[PDB]
Order: sequence, then C-alpha cells, then structure tokens
Amino acid sequence: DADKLPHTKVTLVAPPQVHPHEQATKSGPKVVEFTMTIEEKKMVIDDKGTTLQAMTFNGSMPGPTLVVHEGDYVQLTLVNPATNAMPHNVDFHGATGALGGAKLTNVNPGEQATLRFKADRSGTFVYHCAPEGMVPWHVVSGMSGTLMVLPRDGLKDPQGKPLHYDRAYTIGEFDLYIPKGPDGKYKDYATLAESYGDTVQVMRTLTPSHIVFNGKVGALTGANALTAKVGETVLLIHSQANRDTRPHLIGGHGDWVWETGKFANPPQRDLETWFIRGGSAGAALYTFKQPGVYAYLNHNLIEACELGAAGHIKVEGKWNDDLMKQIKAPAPIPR
Amino acid sequence: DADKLPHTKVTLVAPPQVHPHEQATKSGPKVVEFTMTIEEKKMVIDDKGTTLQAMTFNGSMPGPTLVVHEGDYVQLTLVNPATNAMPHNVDFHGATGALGGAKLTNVNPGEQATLRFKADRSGTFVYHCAPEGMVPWHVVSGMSGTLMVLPRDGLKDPQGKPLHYDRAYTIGEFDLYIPKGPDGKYKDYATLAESYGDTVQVMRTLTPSHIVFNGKVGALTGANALTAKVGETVLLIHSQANRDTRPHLIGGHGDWVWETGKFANPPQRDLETWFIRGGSAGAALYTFKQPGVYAYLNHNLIEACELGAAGHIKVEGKWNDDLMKQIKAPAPIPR
Amino acid sequence: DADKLPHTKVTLVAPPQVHPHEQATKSGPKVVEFTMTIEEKKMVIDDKGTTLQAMTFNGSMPGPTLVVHEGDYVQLTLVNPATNAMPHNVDFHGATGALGGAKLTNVNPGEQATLRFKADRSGTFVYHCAPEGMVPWHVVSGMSGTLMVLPRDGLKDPQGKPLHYDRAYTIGEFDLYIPKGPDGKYKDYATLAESYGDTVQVMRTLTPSHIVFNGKVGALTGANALTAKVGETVLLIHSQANRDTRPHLIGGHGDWVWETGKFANPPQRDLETWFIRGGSAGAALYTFKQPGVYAYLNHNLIEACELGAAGHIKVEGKWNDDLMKQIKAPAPIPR
Ligand SMILES: O=N[O-]
Ligand SMILES: O=N[O-]
Ligand SMILES: O=N[O-]
Ligand SMILES: [Cu+2]
Ligand SMILES: [Cu+2]
Ligand SMILES: [Cu+2]
Ligand SMILES: [Cu+2]
Ligand SMILES: [Cu+2]
Ligand SMILES: [Cu+2]
Ligand SMILES: [Zn+2]
Ligand SMILES: [Zn+2]
Ligand SMILES: [Zn+2]
Ligand SMILES: [Zn+2]
Ligand SMILES: [Zn+2]
Ligand SMILES: [Zn+2]
Ligand SMILES: [Zn+2]
Ligand SMILES: [Zn+2]
Ligand SMILES: [Zn+2]
Ligand SMILES: [Zn+2]
Ligand SMILES: [Zn+2]
Ligand SMILES: [Zn+2]
Ligand SMILES: [Zn+2]
Ligand SMILES: [Zn+2]
Ligand SMILES: [Zn+2]
Ligand SMILES: [Zn+2]
Ligand SMILES: [Zn+2]
Ligand SMILES: [Zn+2]
Repeated sequence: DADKLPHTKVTLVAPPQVHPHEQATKSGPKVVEFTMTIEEKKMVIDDKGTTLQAMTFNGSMPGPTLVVHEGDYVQLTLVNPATNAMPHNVDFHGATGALGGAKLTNVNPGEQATLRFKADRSGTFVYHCAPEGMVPWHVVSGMSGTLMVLPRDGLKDPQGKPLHYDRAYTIGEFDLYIPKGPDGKYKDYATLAESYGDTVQVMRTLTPSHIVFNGKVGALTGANALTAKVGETVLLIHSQANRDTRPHLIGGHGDWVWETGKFANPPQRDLETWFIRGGSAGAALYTFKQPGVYAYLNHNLIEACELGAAGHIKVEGKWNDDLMKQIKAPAPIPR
Repeated sequence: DADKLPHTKVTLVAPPQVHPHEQATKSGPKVVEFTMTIEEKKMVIDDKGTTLQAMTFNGSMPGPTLVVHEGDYVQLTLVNPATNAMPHNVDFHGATGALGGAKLTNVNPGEQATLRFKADRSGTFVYHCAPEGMVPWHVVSGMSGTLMVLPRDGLKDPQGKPLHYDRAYTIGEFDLYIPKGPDGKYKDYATLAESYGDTVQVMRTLTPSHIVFNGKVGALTGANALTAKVGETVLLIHSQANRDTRPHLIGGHGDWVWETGKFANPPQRDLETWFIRGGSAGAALYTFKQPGVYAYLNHNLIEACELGAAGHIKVEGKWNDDLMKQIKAPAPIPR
Repeated sequence: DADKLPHTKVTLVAPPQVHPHEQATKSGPKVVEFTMTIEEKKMVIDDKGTTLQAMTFNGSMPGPTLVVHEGDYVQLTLVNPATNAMPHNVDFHGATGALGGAKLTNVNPGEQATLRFKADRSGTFVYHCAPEGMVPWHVVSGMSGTLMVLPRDGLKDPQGKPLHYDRAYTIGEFDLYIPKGPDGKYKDYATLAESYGDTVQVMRTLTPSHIVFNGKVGALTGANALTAKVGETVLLIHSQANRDTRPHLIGGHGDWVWETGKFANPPQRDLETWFIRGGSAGAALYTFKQPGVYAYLNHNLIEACELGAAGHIKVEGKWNDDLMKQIKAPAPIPR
C-alpha cells in the first residue's frame, strides 16, 4: 500500500542539469513529491531574433528531468497559473492508466492538481502536455520533458555487471514549426492564441523550420556548453516527444546505449549514432578518454547544422597519443 | 517433402481481427491454404469526404492477416477479377525467392495463380503488391498486409520463458498521397487510372496528405474501437509497407515488443514507443492493468492527430489506485 | 605502444567491392596504412542527364571501404590536390578524439596530412568530410564511406558461434539535393562553388531530389549488378552519413544483422527490413538459397523506385521447390 510509505520532496533543477539523486540505493520505496508550474511565453530561438510563442513546464525547454527509482511513486503537483491563457495537463509515459495522467490533471488557468502514479518500470520516459484536441501544438511549442526511473540496484550491462554515471545531462530536442509571412520572414505574434492557426498549417507540412536543443539554436554552446573531464562517465538523456532524431557524439561513442530508453533491456555498446523514436527518451553512457571540445548532435547534418540540433561538450584532461595522433600535420604535397 | 504433408484450409477475417489460430502447437507441419481476391475501389478516407482511388487485397486496408507456424507452407491462391483494371501480384517478405513470389503471381484482370512457399522464419512479415514499374503506387494505394509465422512452441521472452496473447489485433498504417487541384481541394477521380499521374507527383514530395490506420481517419474509434479487459494480454500487430512509424499506447506500454517483428530474437520490455521500419511489420504484447479508453497512435503527434494515424482501445475492468491515483482533483490554486 | 608495431600497407578498391582482407586472424596488431585522394567533380546521377557538383574520397561515391581488425591502428594519408577548390578533412566515427580526426586533417588544396588512430571498437563506422561551417554540404555532395573494424576472432552470433561472409559488398546511399530553375528543370553548374547557395536552400527543405546508391540511379544494376551464387554468404555493408534508410533484400532476408553496425553486440536474425540511422553504417549477412535477380533497396518504396535508392543482385544456382513453388501459373479464373 502506497499510503504506508515515507514521502520525500525533491527540488527540481533547470536543464541541462538533473537534480541530485542516488543511483543504486539501499533505501526502500518512497512517495516522491514534485511540483511544476506551467509557463507560457514568447522565446527567442535563433541568432536572427526569431521568436516562438512557447509553452513550458517550469519555464524551460525541455521541462526539468524528474528522477525516482523503480517501485517509487511519483507524486506531482501541476500548477497552471492564471497568467496563462490555455488549459494544460500531463501525460507521463512512465505511468499506467488514464492517458498517462492526462485525464486526471486537466488544469485551466488558475487551477492545479496532484497526481500520483507508481513508477513500476525502469528507464527514461517522456512526459508531455496533452490537452484534448490540441495535443501536437502544446508538444511542439515546448511542453515535454523526461522522467528517469532508475533500477533500485542501479544500471546494469548485458552481463549484469554494474554501470554508473558520474554526471547526468538532459537534452530535449524540439522540432519547431514557425510560420512565415508573404515577405518570407518569420512571423512574430503578440499572443500565443494568435500563433495557432498559422502554426497548424506549418505542422501539417511535416517540415520543421528549426530543430533545437534546449530551446534555442546554440543553447548548449559557448558559456553554456556541457562539461566533462577525461575519466568521467556522463549520462546523456535525450528526449524527443514528437519526431525521430539520431544522437551522435563527434569524436566519441555511446559506450552503453539504451536507445529505446528502458533499463531492464540490455544496452548496446560502441554506438557511433543511436536513434530516439519520436515520443520517447533514450539514454547513453560515455566515459571520456580525450580532452577537447566535442559536438553532440542529431546526425541528420542538415537538421543539426542548418536547423539547429547541435551542442558542445568541453572536456578537460590529457591528450592520449595511443588513441589518436597527428603523424604529419597538414603540409604541401611533396612532388 | 512438402507434397507429403497434410493440407488445411483457412478462412480469413477482416482487420482488425485475425483469424482463429493456435499459438504453441503439438501438430506437425501443414500446407496451409488461403485465398485472396483483389479489389480496386474508391474509398472515403476522412471526415471531410476525401476519396482515395484504392487498391486492396480482399476489400480491406490492410489486407487480412495470414497466420501459420514456422515450418508450415503457405499456399495462396491470388485472384484478380476481370472487374479490376490493373495487373497485380504478391511479394511475401516471409518467403524466399522470386522477389517474394511476385515473379510467380503476376495476374492480369480475369486471372489467378497459386503460390506455395515454406514459412521457415518466425515473425510478422509484410506482404504487398509489387507490379513491375508501378510498385509504390500499388503499395501506397492500399495493397499490403501481414503474414504472421508463429514459432511452433509459441512466443518466448528473452530468458526462454513462455509468452502468450489472449487476443490479437492487426493495424495497417497507410501514408496516403492525395492530390489537390488549383483551388486547394483534394481531387476526386472517376477511375483509378486517372489518379495515377497526379498521385506520383505527390508521392515524389515525400509528404503524405493523410496517414491512416486501417483505411480511414477514425477507422478504430467509436463503435469500431478495439476492445479489451483488465487482465487480458493483447497482441498489436502493426504493419507499414512504405514508411516508418512509431507506435505508442497512451497510458500503457509495450510489455514485450519485437519492433523488427522477428520472433527468434528476444523482445524488448517496458517500451513507451517502438519503431516499425517502412517495409516491415512489428508486434507488441500488452497486458491491461487499468480500465478506460486508451489511444494507440503514431507518436509523431502531427502524423497522428493532424493526419490521422491514431485509434482507440476501450478496456473494461476495475480501476487500480496503487498504479495511479488522483490525489487532488483540479481545483483553484490556493493563495 | 603503437610505434612498436609492424606496419602494413593496404591497396584500396572501388565500391561496391571491398579490398582483400582476413576475418578471424592469428596475426597480432598492426599499423595499417592507407591513402586517399580527394576529388571534386561533376557527376551525372540519373538517366535524364542531371548532374551533381560532387565531392569524393578517391573519385567514388561512397569512398572506398577501409578494413582493419580491432586493436589495429589506422594510419591515413589524406591528400587534397591543388586541382580542387575547397578545403577538406576527415572524421572517422571509428576514432576517439579531435572530432574524429577532423581537427588534425584540415587540408587545403595542395596539402596533405597523416592521421593515426587506434581502432579499438569493432563494427562498420562511417567516415566523412567535416569542414568547419560547411559540413552538410560536403557530406551530401558525396564525401563519406565506411571503416570496418572486424573482431580479431571474426564475427559471432548471439550465442558466440562463428559467422563468416564469403564475399563483401559496400553500398553508400546518398540523399541528394539538386536545385531547380524557374522552368522546373534541374540546374547544371559550371563550378562546385556556384552550386552552393542554391543547394543549401534545397537542403533546408529536407526533401531530397534524388536518393541513390553508389553515386547514380541504376549504379548497381545491369552490368554493374552485384553477384552471388546459391550457398554463398554475402556481407552487405550499408552506409548513410546524413539520413535514415531501411535496407531490404526482395526475396531474401537479413540472416544476421547489426543494424547499428557494432559487432560486439549480438546481431538480430530473420530481418525483412532493417534500419540504418543517418550518420551510421550497418551490416547484414545473407546466405543465398535461391537463384535469380534480387533487388536490394530502401523500403520506403518511393525513395527506392521514384528517387533511386535500389540496386540488383544476380544470383546463380539451382531453384529450390521446397522453399518456393509455383503450384498454378497465372491462368483464367475458372467459372
Ligand atoms: O561525426 N560527425 O558528425
Ligand atoms: O502519450 N501521448 O501521446
Ligand atoms: O519486398 N518488396 O519490396
Ligand atoms: Cu499544454
Ligand atoms: Cu505521449
Ligand atoms: Cu497491385
Ligand atoms: Cu517489399
Ligand atoms: Cu570536404
Ligand atoms: Cu559524423
Ligand atoms: Zn502517504
Ligand atoms: Zn527512490
Ligand atoms: Zn490540431
Ligand atoms: Zn565514474
Ligand atoms: Zn553542425
Ligand atoms: Zn557547434
Ligand atoms: Zn500436398
Ligand atoms: Zn501450423
Ligand atoms: Zn513510378
Ligand atoms: Zn492471457
Ligand atoms: Zn491524436
Ligand atoms: Zn482519438
Ligand atoms: Zn611505427
Ligand atoms: Zn588486422
Ligand atoms: Zn551550411
Ligand atoms: Zn561461406
Ligand atoms: Zn523499385
Ligand atoms: Zn531495379
């Protein structure tokens, strides 16, 4: 019985961080309490000033990542402030019943609700808004994130051997559908509701205008690059709630990857590129062996390099000449 | 030798049902006899009256599902009535040789042919029409279905433990390419042959106008929803003969999934969303734990919700508060 | 230490062949030396005379396949002749560090460089050009190929049993983005640099104009069909450096397939259709059981049959009536 159990309250953090948590744990099941507040807002999504009439959990794209253990109960208070215009709810793919919790969390502006469900299945799972009759629009406008349910005894390799990460990052990839006017410039809308009709028309073409990590072209670059150091193992959580993507770490690999994102299945090793089905979250472990600036991108290189689906990881440490060595630098072709 | 074996005749049923059959079986190999009759016809595919000049096996999209066991021989009589206009044939992906049987089953209107092949490989396999020089058109116009070849000892989990379904449903997902006229309205054609040229032009854009389960937007909804009850295990066969899709059961999971559809491989568990490669059939088992109306859809939510790739499953039984509970219903945000 | 090891020089061959090599080997690690020379050139890519301002490794699309064993070191001399116009480099997905070697191999026309890296991970891996700020264009214009790193003890099935191929073929699949002028005809450009701007615009639509194996519609057909005979096992290496594809052998199967392409993972068996993520190379084994002309294609049948992603394999040997038999040839429907 769930009412029997100890409760615990978690404080969420903004992507690309993930809130402090234990992997393998000696603790027994808890009721883990979270709160998220919906925020609609206009966001600038590229370096040319294009804006999106966006919708978010907790003010970020993606929403924050929620972490529990298998056998825990997730208890979410979802708040829809009166400063928003639309009704919202939440569908946890990690949950069983009631359209993922959507039927039990319909919240008009000025309302809130509390849902509990048992996290009985391990993996990274998408959660997203799913209001009746306007599902894709809320999703593509930014309302998704990841619930990670860790096995109580931590991650395992195909032979049952223990795996771990030293640091976790969460990347949400968003296919955006920004309309254009007769002058071929992207439209800027005064309200969310005004964007709707034109946006549906772009959606129906199936061609995103932009595809971005974490809300903006260049979100995970420069000062906001991810960081690591040689010897450290990183977990890269990648969610795409609406469209397929193909993550790749340039100069690296997926050492162990659950591309379907479900930790009771054996991971695959040595991946160059993996696949996140639209409507899922996946997870890759990599232990850094070389220092330098890596790119982490969607390996449809048009989607990455023209449309925005690419970030950076800056990795400290000592170069390893056994792994790779410039034998002869660029120099004239001798004749 | 195949001429040695007992024959048996199977009566096919219309999707989304699958004809009566045994899973694990003590019977030895049989020659399993089927017949299908091709039917070209105009079909209404959406709620706005749009029509498709369609082509079908047995009058339905998809064609009916054929079920045998590994080691059986499939023996198909394919009939192309003189009331049709085009030549047809059939390519079984479950078969070895002769372009899947296409080279041996070329049938002009008024002809028929009988093919036999050995079902030596277990899984769900696409079959489709493949007339020389007009393959994609026949496929996208509706000519595909699934052959399911069960292992003689039934389905197995990754550890070799037995799995079963209590009920099987078959869903064919069809990317349709319906042309539009200068007024932006979909074209209605008096004959199949008249649709061809304009349809090729839409196909070459790679953008479907509609994407539908089982022939029509809303095919598997309302009175035609799929049904189950709590405690029952269902097999959801999903075929897509031309384009990738990503099945998802909202409020449920794929308990055991063979997304590539081949039962000698271990299934994956706990999937939120799986992937059916264009040109394949996949299969998922789920045991219902909560009652209610579920959506089964392609989790590109534009393809599902705007373009049509979505159906419903109405599930009887008792709600389970341990799995999920509304702790606090939607209600004003206290201040 | 790598400087300790014996060196060996490999002579490359043009696709669809793969250079002579050993699978399981008693030899210890070597430094394997290769050379490739970049060639920019206009190529005719279809039967209607359309041209592409192409970029290639070694004059072919794809580049040639390089084969080593796990634990070897690849040592590549990359040469960019002064007759080319653009700078180039190379990113080996099989390598660790420095953006796959791209940062250490930047070569302007008239220069060359030599890179070494350790092939410490088994599988087929894409390599491609990745010049800063123009990555997708170089890739989609033809600059990719496969590095195959075999396990030292050869390929293995899921139970550790030995697998082999008798013959290997390499297929690169290229999504091309050829611009059109106001008359709706494809543009022919006098130089590579002149194609750039218009090509970017087509790329951003995400809709290829052509999708081809090995550089041209029909590249692997007629006199250039692949060949096999009944009883022979073939390895079909399939690379796609930019876009997803779904290989299928019509009338055959993937007997053992590593669709993610990484040989330390167990292969899947009996596949009808497999999936190569954009940015990866995959590998399938098939042992031929029937003679005849097979099609090997991308099973989005529009991409294959309208856009070009399809070739042929002509297989010698004796027909097998147990596997498949025409019981009754096409003939009038009796009444
Ligand atoms: O690995 N280059 O995208
Ligand atoms: O799980 N919602 O599509
Ligand atoms: O298997 N026919 O494409
Ligand atoms: Cu919402
Ligand atoms: Cu969902
Ligand atoms: Cu047909
Ligand atoms: Cu086929
Ligand atoms: Cu280049
Ligand atoms: Cu790459
Ligand atoms: Zn309690
Ligand atoms: Zn916990
Ligand atoms: Zn809508
Ligand atoms: Zn560590
Ligand atoms: Zn880029
Ligand atoms: Zn960058
Ligand atoms: Zn007989
Ligand atoms: Zn049987
Ligand atoms: Zn055609
Ligand atoms: Zn049962
Ligand atoms: Zn929907
Ligand atoms: Zn519905
Ligand atoms: Zn040396
Ligand atoms: Zn070697
Ligand atoms: Zn560019
Ligand atoms: Zn052999
Ligand atoms: Zn074709
Ligand atoms: Zn052909």
